[PDB]
Amino acid sequence: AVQQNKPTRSKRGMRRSHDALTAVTSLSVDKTSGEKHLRHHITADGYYRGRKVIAK
Amino acid sequence: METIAKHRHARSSAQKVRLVADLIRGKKVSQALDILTYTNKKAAVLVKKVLESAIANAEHNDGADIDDLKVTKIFVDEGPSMKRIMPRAKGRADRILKRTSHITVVVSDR
Amino acid sequence: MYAVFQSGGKQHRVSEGQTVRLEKLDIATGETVEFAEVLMIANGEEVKIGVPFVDGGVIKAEVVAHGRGEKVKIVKFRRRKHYRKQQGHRQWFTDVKITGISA
Amino acid sequence: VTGSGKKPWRQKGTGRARSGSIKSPIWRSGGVTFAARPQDHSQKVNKKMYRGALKSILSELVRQDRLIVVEKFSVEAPKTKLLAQKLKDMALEDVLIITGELDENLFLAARNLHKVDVRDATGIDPVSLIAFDKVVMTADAVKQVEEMLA
Amino acid sequence: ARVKRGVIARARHKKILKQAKGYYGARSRVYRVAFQAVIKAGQYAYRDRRQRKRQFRQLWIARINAAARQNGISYSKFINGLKKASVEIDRKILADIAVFDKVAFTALVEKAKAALA
Amino acid sequence: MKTFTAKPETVKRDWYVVDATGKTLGRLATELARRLRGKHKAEYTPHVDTGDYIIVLNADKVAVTGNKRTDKVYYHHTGHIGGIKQATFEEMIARRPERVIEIAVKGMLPKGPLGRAMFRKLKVYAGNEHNHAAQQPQVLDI
RNA sequence: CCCGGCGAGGGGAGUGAAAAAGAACCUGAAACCGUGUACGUACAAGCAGUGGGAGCACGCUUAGGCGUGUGACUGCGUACC
RNA sequence: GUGAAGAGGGAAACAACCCAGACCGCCAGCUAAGGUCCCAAAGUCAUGGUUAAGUGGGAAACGCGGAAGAUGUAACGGGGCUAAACCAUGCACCGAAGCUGCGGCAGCGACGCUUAUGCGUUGUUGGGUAGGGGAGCGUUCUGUAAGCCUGCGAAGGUGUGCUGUGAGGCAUGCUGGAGGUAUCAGAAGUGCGAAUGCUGACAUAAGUAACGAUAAAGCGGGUGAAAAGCCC
RNA sequence: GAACUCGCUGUGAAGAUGCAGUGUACCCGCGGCAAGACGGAAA
Repeated sequence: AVQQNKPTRSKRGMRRSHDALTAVTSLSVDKTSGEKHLRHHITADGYYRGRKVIAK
Repeated sequence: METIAKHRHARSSAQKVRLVADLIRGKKVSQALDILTYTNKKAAVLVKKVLESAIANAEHNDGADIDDLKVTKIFVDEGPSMKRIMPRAKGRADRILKRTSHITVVVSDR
Repeated sequence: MYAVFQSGGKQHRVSEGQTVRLEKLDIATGETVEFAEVLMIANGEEVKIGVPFVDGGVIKAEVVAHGRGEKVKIVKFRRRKHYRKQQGHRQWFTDVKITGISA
Repeated sequence: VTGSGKKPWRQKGTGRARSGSIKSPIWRSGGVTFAARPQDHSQKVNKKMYRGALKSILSELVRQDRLIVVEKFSVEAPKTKLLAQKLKDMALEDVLIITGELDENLFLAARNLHKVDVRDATGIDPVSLIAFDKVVMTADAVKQVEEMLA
Repeated sequence: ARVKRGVIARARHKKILKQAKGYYGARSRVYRVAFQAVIKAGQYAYRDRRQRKRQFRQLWIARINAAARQNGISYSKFINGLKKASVEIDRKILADIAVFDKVAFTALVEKAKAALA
Repeated sequence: MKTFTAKPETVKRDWYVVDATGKTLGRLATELARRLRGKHKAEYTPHVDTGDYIIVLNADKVAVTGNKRTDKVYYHHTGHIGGIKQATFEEMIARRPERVIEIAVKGMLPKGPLGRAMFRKLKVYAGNEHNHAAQQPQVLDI
């Protein structure tokens, strides 16, 4: 079980077509501070769903 | 008057960077850090520093109007490979190849 | 209005005013030769042929330029018998213009 | 080639090419197979062919108007301004002065002028008659070249 | 005297690679496959010049019989009609006249039927 | 002067309704497949599909000759386990009369995208009525 | 001077004729990997070429169907020693 | 006789079967074997008979039978044909690189211009392995050469255009930034596509295996831009 | 070696991914199944 020919750039490029990614597009705006984040996640400064949290 | 920001000899492979660099092509600069900041790959950390370098050159070395810039030129090239050895079974001398990177991103307002 | 004639061994369907291609002849560049050999006269009611070479038709051909055509290479190869050769050829040509057909 | 007769790899064991020595001519820094030896490149010339060739080239320099014979060509002192000033009086720059015996004044000032060369009657060469344009004989050197070729 | 080969090899391959432009990858870039690619392309370009007068003759016989069936005559009766009608017109003019003037070629078919028998 | 090559977009093709009721199968099918080629037109080009539109109506009442009602048995393989698909002629007329026409006309066309492109323009029906009467068809007497 | 980690790598200014001479430093082709633009391909079968050839894009003649790239479709064609 | 040392067309395909010896180009025409229903270029052509079985489209001795072929119809090439099969005659056509005319190049014979031999021309030849013979291209160095070009831009690299039947040459866009070298001759370490050739770089499988005994980690705090591995 | 790498009938330096004909098949992946492979090995 070993290859007998060289795979080309077309086989490799058509093989790597399913390895791409996409944008997150989940940025929500916190109503308290006016900063963006992910949905169901927290901000950097310490705000979640408009409610202030620990923020150490 | 354009802005050139490039990185030589990154601690990464030549292939995995191009999975990240194809995402931010043609996007607005102000929303590009919003994508690359919360992107989960290691290569997004380097290109965030490259892009924030280009924004800083658009502030200090350019006149004004940072917001209306668009990401136009982006391409990732491979560099030299680092050659070392690695032990295996049956005592043969296996060579290994370490990839380096060259990320040349040119951004401008027009 | 077109005309049918044979000059270089092959026939041509050439109207007036058109610059058309013919074989290499011994004609000066300031000469305007006449071809009495015609095979069809084109009008609203055409003049066909029972026998060729209508006497009433004449063709006025003028020559503007001589030269050689496009470079075409010729490759003769034989597999596994130790034989290959390559040669080129640029064929001569004449560009003529036809003005006026006597019907 | 400074090296060894040791095989770089054995015949069996590996899937490499055939190896008998590291000094193979088809390898890097190996010995040249058809390398040259120090050899003399001179070859025999017949005497009648040589002197006949001198008769052939001096039969041609008299026809090509490249042959000028003067009365007395000498110099007073070993002074190149007196030599080149005399050649300036007859407008000759690239000539070959052939004369009689060796002159202490003339031969001492010969090396600083490249286009002007002087020699003696017994040391004439056929290559000095082609690369130089005109040849200047002396009246006494006319008898010496006739007995020289003969 | 030792002479190098680096000035004649690449300049030698300039003429090959300028004729190896546009051949899908290895026949364009790799010299080993490009050499037999140019050689074999010389074979097909040599043969198809001799097949051009076959294919255009096939198109002319196709278009003369293709325009002769609207008048109710076959091809072999039309060629024999022009040959016994002393017509020296070849097949290129017959193939060209079917494009521009239809009643001219219809007059050629009727003239061929006039001197047919 | 170069040989005239026709534009595929400006091929002036027409509709032709041909009633195959009471005709020989292969002798008419050869002509119909020959007119799907476009050879009957004067402006024929071997790489430009100049075949006209041919409508075949009532193929179930075609005139069979000889013993060809029983003789022709069509066989086809589907791309599966090695059992072969047999079909007698009297059942192929009984269940799908157009498919018999598709075998002959598809067989008489060259292999390739151009041949199946000429097979697209074959419209064989079973009933007398159709929906191509709106485009002003011209019946062909043959 | 700025960003970048009191990193690495650059941007700007300046020297230098030149930094497509920046210490990996003269000239830098190919195999290899990329990015921008014109075209074609997601119903189509075979040494992948060649002959014909539709459309699209760009400079020209101040049109005269010019030239280059792309090759829908089609005839033929089973690598080298 | 052919292949070996022959290209092309037909026999579905098929070196040795049949026709037929490729100097080159041409969107000219005429032919040999083989064909004129489509695929696939040309007759659904004329006349006289046979065939009822698709025999044609695989078969002896023997009285249309004798008769059993293979992944898939698959024993005409395929559709399909009652002639579009079989026997004979006639007329045209398709049909190769065969043949002719036009355009061009080279050699060998005989002349005539007449004499360092070039031709107004003349018929003819030009498939090719092993092998022989003749005429040519380019690179390094040297005499030519203290000559030519050149910082108004040398070698090298990289494209277009022109030209030569050829290896080549010519000028020019850009990079480069300092040497190259006309013609005539000589001296070769002289022309790469392979020798499981050698030295450096680079793809390929491909971001696939694997990340090292199966003693197992969890949590808080401090520096640091960033801590599952490190400081407590 | 290059691949834009399907299956059947026959041909064939002798069981064809490449030849003549026919048939199927949107493009590209992913994970297994090891029948095809001159891959170790079983005469």
